[PDB]
Amino acid sequence: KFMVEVRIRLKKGMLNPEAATIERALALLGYEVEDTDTTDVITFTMDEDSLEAVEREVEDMCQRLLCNPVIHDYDVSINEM
Amino acid sequence: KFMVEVRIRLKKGMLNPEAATIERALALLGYEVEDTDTTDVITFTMDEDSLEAVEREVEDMCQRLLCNPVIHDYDVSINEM
Repeated sequence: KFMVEVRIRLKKGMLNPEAATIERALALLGYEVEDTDTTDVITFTMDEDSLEAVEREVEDMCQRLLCNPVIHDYDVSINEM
Repeated sequence: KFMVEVRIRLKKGMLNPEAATIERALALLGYEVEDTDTTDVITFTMDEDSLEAVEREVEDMCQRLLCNPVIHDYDVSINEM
């Protein structure tokens, strides 16, 4: 019924070990790239009675499982199938 | 009080995207390595009344949060501080 997509990205100012690791590795391989960042996208279908219930529920999953709002900025898009 | 360490590794036969990614990258950089694997270790202190409670609790955390026993083999070591 509902196609959900959650995008998770560390807030500005927050250290990104992977981003820093990739950037340095690239520099060493001879590639000059700046402002390297990483986003994690979780997609998944869900059955519900309404778009409203999916919203409050997905929001719950993000708060207690998918990410740490303290350090992560997240996006949630719900597309009805 | 208790120093806990949880080691998590995919069961034999299970695809390891990272392990496969690292191995191929290395081969390309000129390094011939075989049987590449990865282990995730989570360590953390915890206050308790007993070593027994920590054991049943840590076991719970692994079952519903730290890993997927279906595809992961895990180790749990508890050292009293």
